[PDB]
Amino acid sequence: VKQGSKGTPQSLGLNLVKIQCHNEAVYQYHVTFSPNVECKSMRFGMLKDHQAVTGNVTAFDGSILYLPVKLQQVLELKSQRKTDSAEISIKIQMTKILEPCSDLCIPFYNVVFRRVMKLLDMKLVGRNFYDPTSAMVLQQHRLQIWPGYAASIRRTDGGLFLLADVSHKVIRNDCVLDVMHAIYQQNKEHFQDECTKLLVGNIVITRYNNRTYRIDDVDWNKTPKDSFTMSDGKEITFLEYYSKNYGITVKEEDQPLLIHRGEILLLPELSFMTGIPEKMKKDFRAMKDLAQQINLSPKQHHSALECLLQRIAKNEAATNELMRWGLRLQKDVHKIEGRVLPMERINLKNTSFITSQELNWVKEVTRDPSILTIPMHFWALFYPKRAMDQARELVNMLEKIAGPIGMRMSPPAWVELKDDRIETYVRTIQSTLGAEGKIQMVVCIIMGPRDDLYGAIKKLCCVQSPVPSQVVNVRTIGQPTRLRSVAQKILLQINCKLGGELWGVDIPLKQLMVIGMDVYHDPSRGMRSVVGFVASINLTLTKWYSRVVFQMPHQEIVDSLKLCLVGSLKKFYEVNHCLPEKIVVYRDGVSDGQLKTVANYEIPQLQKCFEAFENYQPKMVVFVVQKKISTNLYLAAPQNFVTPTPGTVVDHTITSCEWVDFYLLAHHVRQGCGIPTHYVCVLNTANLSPDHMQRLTFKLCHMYWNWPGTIRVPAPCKYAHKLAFLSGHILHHEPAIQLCENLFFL
RNA sequence: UUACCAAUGGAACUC
Ligand SMILES: [Mg+2]
Ligand SMILES: [Mg+2]
Repeated sequence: VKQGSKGTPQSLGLNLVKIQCHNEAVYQYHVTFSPNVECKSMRFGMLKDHQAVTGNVTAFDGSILYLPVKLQQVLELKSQRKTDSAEISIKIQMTKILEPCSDLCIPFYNVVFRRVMKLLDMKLVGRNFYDPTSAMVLQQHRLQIWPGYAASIRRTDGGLFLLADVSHKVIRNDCVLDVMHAIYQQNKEHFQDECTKLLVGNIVITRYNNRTYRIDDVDWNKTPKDSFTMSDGKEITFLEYYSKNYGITVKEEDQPLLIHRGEILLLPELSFMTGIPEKMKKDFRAMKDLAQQINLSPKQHHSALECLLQRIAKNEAATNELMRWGLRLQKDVHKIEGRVLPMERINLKNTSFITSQELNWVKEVTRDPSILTIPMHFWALFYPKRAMDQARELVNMLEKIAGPIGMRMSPPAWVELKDDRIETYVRTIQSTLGAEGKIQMVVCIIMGPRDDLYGAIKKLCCVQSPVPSQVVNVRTIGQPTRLRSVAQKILLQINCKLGGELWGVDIPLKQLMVIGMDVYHDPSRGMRSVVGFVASINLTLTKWYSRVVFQMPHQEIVDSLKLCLVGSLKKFYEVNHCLPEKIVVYRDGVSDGQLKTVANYEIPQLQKCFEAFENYQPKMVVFVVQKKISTNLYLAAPQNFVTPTPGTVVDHTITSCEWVDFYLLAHHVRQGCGIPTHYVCVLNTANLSPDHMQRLTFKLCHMYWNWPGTIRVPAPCKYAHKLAFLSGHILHHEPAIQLCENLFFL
């Protein structure tokens, strides 16, 4: 029912391939064993002896067995267990009749596609499929790139589709044992610890079997000559096992072993690193070269899928593998109809302007005043000694730009930071703040990529001494040409932090509160995870109430999301004299699995918070946002495939069949191809029309005040993510309650 | 920081 008729139509070409199911039925049977056979493998072989009687075409789970052929008769087959050596009754009885395209059929269809892809000589490294023989060697940075595919049979609304996405995995050419040689040759005191720090948390490939292992430990005491228990019953040396298996000369007796988590031990000689180096990430040149090599234009992606389909077609064995279940792949990718929604109006106080086909307001915001500019009169700039001149320019230009935007700015209070030391930074900032209680902004210039400084400054400002904080690396202000635009963006950010407003969009709905949540899982999960919450407190969706709840093992996060929601509703009651008639919740940071958890556990409890307020039953609309989706769509131009224009919504033929969902591309894509964002509505009590939901979701993407343009997800979710990141990864602490009313996290 | 895009299970084990 999601289909709507707003927006101009367009023809798109997805990275999906339809599968024509040519078989009438796939049946389901249950299996019983008279002497109860606990072992799964033995039951598997037992069914294999009579596989001819049931049929060569089988897919077995242990007690549920799917056959294309109809074994309609409930049958008992006599089998034998070698140890018990007695007759066993395999009783097969049909339990269900299913369509070829049913949901349970999708798993073993995916398994059959696994088999097909294997018969295409493709290597299953991880979940995806890769070909080592097609590797793309890099001679400069010691990198290998493996072309491959990540493919899956799925059932969308239209039917069964093979979603295939091209993927490049970066393997490192040189051995881990060569890295051990490097660290040992460095012969520095106590860098075995640095070697351990490098190895931990980075996945390492075994090329001998093309399997990834996550590094868990390094054993300096253990050696390849050390003993490990075997299935044979005798503990044996790793030398013996590996030499018997492969016979490769283990170069070093001295080399340690990498422990996985019995326990598994790997030689650094026969293991190789995965993932690009962090130094490579910092380097612009290497990253951009690798991106040019990896980045695939829409035409190249379509060509890759066409090549894969042709390769499947030519190999007879793969076609026979798919055909038995009754599946055949069509020759070309699907083509669907999707509509582009009308462009929106951005209303500033003096003027309103319509975005024009680039989806950037950047030039217009600076020229004209914003809605609310909070004057700056008492603020402090803390600057290093060596950077004075650069700092000087920052204020001077900041005055010249300030007029157009509506800010009235006075000269700053200068604080000279005597040296680079962290303790001096903190003490001087605290001294200036204690001396004057009217300091509105703490602006600090930090030198170099000194994140240790930034952490201390933000921790002092956000928690210990509540004051809005702004940090400006000297690198950005140093460049002479770019000073005007940089100053403008800094000035807008200062406007947001002081409590002002930049721009807005016309909101169709009436008495609305757009709650938006996200979760920050730390890179090392062991550390506390965070959930950020941002809710509008004024009707025009320009003022926000931001609160963060930290993950606690003892209490579930719903219990405190309740209190956050109650506080936001009370803030709405006070500021606007009336509670929201409609509350639209955009939930993000939900993996694929927990859509049933959020829909049936979190949301029903979140509604009970309304019980505290007397006889108040607002209308709740809940969306679950996924940005990690694999689907890629392109504009099927008359000429060829082209990058899609902003605002394209697909509500048919790729949406799920148990929810009301849509795929929206709002950001303007400069590079590669456009990857939609998937919105799934788990609760709609408001009976809000599909077109209303799509229009609201598109509108909210225009509100992100850090970027003058449309963004990937609704602004509440991105604000919640910013809050979660700042609270969890930098502060490691809950921010001060007083600062929450403004936008300090930007 | 001027700012958005930019870890474990697989067939009819691995130590
Ligand atoms: Mg987010
Ligand atoms: Mg910021």
